[PDB]
Amino acid sequence: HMASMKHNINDNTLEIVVGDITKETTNVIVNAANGSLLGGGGVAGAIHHAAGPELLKACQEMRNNELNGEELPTGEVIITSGFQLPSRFIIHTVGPIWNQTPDLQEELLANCYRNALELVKVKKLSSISFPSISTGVYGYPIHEAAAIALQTIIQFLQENDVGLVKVVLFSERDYSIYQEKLKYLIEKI
Repeated sequence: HMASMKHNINDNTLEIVVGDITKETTNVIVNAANGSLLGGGGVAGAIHHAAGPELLKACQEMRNNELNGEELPTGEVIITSGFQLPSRFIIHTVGPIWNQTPDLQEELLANCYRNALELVKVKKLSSISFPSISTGVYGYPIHEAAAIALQTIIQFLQENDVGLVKVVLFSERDYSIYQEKLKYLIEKI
C-alpha cells in the first residue's frame, strides 16, 4: 500500500514515502554503506544491483584514491555517479553501529544527514532521497533513528535553501513510525 506525506519547511519540501529508493528520480540518492564502500545491508545490495557494475568500480577508486585505502569514517560522505539508476548521483555514507560509541552515536548518525545535505547545497543539486540509515534487525532502534533523522533534516532545512528532501522507506511499518514522529515534530516547531 503506497503512502506519502509532504510538509514545506520554508521554501524546502520534506517528504516521507513508502518505496524503492533505487527507482527514485531525485538528483541524488543516499547509500548507507559499510566503511569499505563495497557492501552494506539492505538497500546497499539493491543499489549496487540497480546501478550496475560500474558503481562498485567507482567505489573501489574512491577507496583507493580519495580515502588512501582506508574505510570512510562514520558520518562522512562521498559522492559518485548513479550510473544505471534513474538518479544522477549517489552520496555514500556510513552510519554508526548502534551502541559501539553510545555517547557519540547521535551526532554521528546526524552527520550522515547533515553532511549529505551540505554537499547537495554546495553542489546545487536540488533533490535528494535518504534511506533509513543504520536500522535493521541488529541495528539502531527505528524510533530513535527516525527522530534523529527528521530532527536533523528539519533543522537543516530551517537554516538553508536546498529543495526537495525525501525519506524513502521500504517498510510500511517504518513509514508509520516516521509519520508519527514527523507529526509530533511539526506541531512543536
